Amino acid sequence: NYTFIIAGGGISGLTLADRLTEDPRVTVLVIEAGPLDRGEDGILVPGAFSPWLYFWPGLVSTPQAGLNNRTVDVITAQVVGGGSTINAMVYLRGDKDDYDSWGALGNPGWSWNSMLPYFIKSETFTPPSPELAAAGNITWDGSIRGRSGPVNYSYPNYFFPGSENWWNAANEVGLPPVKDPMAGSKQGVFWIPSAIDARTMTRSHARRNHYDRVSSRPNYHILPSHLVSKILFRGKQAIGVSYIPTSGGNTTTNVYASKEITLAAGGLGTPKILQLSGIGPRKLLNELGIPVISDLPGVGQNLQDQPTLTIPYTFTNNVFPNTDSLTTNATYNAEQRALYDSSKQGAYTIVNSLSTNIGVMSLQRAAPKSYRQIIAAARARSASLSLPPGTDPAVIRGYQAQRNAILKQFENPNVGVGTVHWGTGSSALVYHLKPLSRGTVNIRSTNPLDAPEIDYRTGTDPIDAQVYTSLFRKNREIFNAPSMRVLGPSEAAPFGANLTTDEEIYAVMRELINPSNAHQCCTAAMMPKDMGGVVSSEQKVYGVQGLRVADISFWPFQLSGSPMATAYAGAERLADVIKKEHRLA
Ligand SMILES: Cc1cc2c(cc1C)N(C[C@H](O)[C@H](O)[C@H](O)COP(=O)(O)OP(=O)(O)OC[C@H]1O[C@@H](n3cnc4c(N)ncnc43)[C@H](O)[C@@H]1O)c1[nH]c(=O)[nH]c(=O)c1N2
Ligand SMILES: *[C@@H]1O[C@H](CO)[C@@H](O[C@@H]2O[C@H](CO)[C@@H](O)[C@H](O)[C@H]2NC(C)=O)[C@H](O)[C@H]1NC(C)=O
Ligand SMILES: *[C@@H]1O[C@H](CO)[C@@H](O)[C@H](O)[C@H]1NC(C)=O
Ligand SMILES: *[C@@H]1O[C@H](CO)[C@@H](O)[C@H](O)[C@H]1NC(C)=O
Ligand SMILES: *[C@@H]1O[C@H](CO)[C@@H](O)[C@H](O)[C@H]1NC(C)=O
Ligand SMILES: *[C@@H]1O[C@H](CO)[C@@H](O)[C@H](O)[C@H]1NC(C)=O
Ligand SMILES: *[C@@H]1O[C@H](CO)[C@@H](O)[C@H](O)[C@H]1NC(C)=O
Ligand SMILES: O=[N+]([O-])c1ccc(O)c(O)c1
Ligand SMILES: O=[N+]([O-])c1ccc(O)c(O)c1
Ligand SMILES: [Cl-]
Ligand SMILES: [Mg+2]
Ligand SMILES: [Mg+2]
Ligand code: NA
Repeated sequence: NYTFIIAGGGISGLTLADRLTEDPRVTVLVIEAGPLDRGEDGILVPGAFSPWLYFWPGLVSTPQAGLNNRTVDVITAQVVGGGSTINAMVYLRGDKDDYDSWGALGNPGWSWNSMLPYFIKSETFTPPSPELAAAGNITWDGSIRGRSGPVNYSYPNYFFPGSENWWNAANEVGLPPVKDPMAGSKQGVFWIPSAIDARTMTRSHARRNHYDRVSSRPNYHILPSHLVSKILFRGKQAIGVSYIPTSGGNTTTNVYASKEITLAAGGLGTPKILQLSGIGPRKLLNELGIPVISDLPGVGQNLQDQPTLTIPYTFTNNVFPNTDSLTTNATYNAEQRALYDSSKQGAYTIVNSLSTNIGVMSLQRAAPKSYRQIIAAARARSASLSLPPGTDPAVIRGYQAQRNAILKQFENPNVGVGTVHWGTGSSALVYHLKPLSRGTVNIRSTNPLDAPEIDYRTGTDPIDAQVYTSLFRKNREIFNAPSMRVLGPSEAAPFGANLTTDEEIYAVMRELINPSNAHQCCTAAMMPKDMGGVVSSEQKVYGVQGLRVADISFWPFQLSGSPMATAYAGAERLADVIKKEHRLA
């Protein structure tokens, strides 16, 4: 046996396994669906970024009712290190009220104040060079960035010149410099912190910082290329798991834990292990003939992501060099790669197609003249309208509680709802951080090799389009500001300056929005059971003992931010919670 078995070796699972194995008396087995990465340049080198190397195969959405019935490929990691291995390295905390809100949903011990020590513990920030900080407008608050923890983060050591035009344009249209977007607010523009190790200018993924770093430990066991197919019980006690080869061989093996089973299989993997195990909605489990261990209608409910929109541009006078120079100028690409290979300088320190700065805005900052109208529409509409009729009443109550917290965020000048970015080339990116829409992920069968049904339900809540349209218009203000007009931008078809009404704009958005930035969360939510929750404030699955959810399945709702930094910090916090209960070193 092992002391603990962890299902999924992604950000959350490896962070937890690392910390638990600090006690030599504690053995851990991490069972991970994907292989070890091979240190490929497409993983390690930012400018070579190749995320597709380790996408989970064979996942497709249902037709998306809110997006013209489009079906999309579903993107999530299948590799040791999980999303950290293949993500764009964007390393950002949420805003204070995100965590305060999770606490106010009925989770004692959850707040910005309680998370801050764990954000700090998680990481080591390496400052940029002083000349780059001065030239680039890179600022930070050293008091609230970690100095000693395992996740390395820093910045690229270069910026494209057009990033300057964009920064000044953003400032011209009400997005001011942010001193530190890690300080619990991020209203305006700032350099993107990147999960890079500055001594080599390579990715600091969880494979490295929470496994390789500590892989001399004989008590830290890993089994790549295997799937946890079921949790095993003695009565209501979780005692073990079954696992199978990911490649589908007709072999099944049982392994047992003396203390706990931890699920860390991600937003799209954790609910499937629970449902196959008899933990889930009795309607679904009864339909499939799965005996019910714990009737929890929230399992697989409440799916969220953070939609994206790519806006195409042409320019009469774009500045050289820019991100597209890497793809259209072989000489420039070769010279920048040679530069990186020699002295680790230049464009290859930036994740491919990204720039170095970004903007985040509250609803009132996006829509100063109309945000009250959006809030009124959202306040007027019954929460139940966002979910199908016959949704479990506990799931509706939890959704209503989330919705009320998000409407307070809409009123808050210090909580973000959307992002604007320009890579310096042919497209801009606009992200919707705070959707009110909610989706599902449900097993289709008892076959552990079968993909679940994944329905994002993007744009089913009509408030989302109102918010997203406002974010689009703010992006258009940046491109129209004096500092950007000198580059001669114009929106390209199917967008265009000739689309002036909300209806004209959103009709194109409905055809182009991607439901996902691979930020899937919230499908095993941490809320009271009578609110459709799956886990307690201690991340224990209701109705069974010895079973927790560590991955971002547990989140109630999305952050003003991207998930990675909080995925690390939340697993740092859970490690301490488990150590305290079991009196570990
Ligand atoms: C391409 C891409 C791009 C981005 C991002 C993701 C991806 C895929 N993200 C999102 C972020 O990386 C993600 O939200 C976190 O990795 C989630 O961490 P978890 O621990 O919840 O799951 P994570 O996905 O890290 O790990 C879950 C693991 O479980 C495994 N698994 C699933 N089912 C299993 C089973 N039954 N048995 C065994 N193993 C199983 C999977 O193979 C996977 O490795 C991101 N975030 C951000 O902040 N900045 C960014 O730049 C980006 N960009
Ligand atoms: C990545 O973070 C780690 C953790 O803070 C840094 O590791 C320290 O590195 C210094 C110098 O090599 C050592 O003196 C310390 O003993 C290390 N501390 C730990 C606890 O490992 C590492 O330096 C970081 N990377 C960069 C670029 O700073
Ligand atoms: C999507 O499909 C449904 C039937 O499943 C249909 O009623 C609806 O009109 C379609 N939506 C669009 C935008 O075509
Ligand atoms: C930095 O900010 C200053 C002051 O607004 C501005 O003049 C300058 O162009 C900015 N540079 C970059 C690279 O953002
Ligand atoms: C797997 O092996 C068992 C035991 O031999 C057998 O009964 C079953 O048919 C096999 N299943 C498949 C999918 O081949
Ligand atoms: C291509 O890049 C090189 C190397 O930086 C530069 O000298 C040249 O002018 C570029 N060519 C074009 C057409 O931009
Ligand atoms: C509107 O502009 C778009 C984008 O350039 C172009 O496709 C289209 O021809 C324009 N529409 C009309 C009516 O000219
Ligand atoms: O969710 N998606 O659709 C994504 C997210 C990130 C990616 O790099 C990608 O190629 C697709
Ligand atoms: O700046 N932010 O807050 C961001 C940046 C990137 C993201 O993908 C995100 O979801 C939020
Ligand atoms: Cl491997
Ligand atoms: Mg220095
Ligand atoms: Mg300055
Ligand atoms: Na430098």
